Amino acid sequence: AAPCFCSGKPGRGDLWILRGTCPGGYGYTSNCYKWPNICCYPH
Repeated sequence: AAPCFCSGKPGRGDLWILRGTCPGGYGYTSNCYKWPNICCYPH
């Protein structure tokens, strides 16, 4: 997914869209949000 970096975490984040939420069960738990979209961690 996107090499989008996040706040507090260098490296990358998966770029998700204006979902304000990530699929809880695909593997995420930790995520950063920047409306109107989101990039999801761990990564």
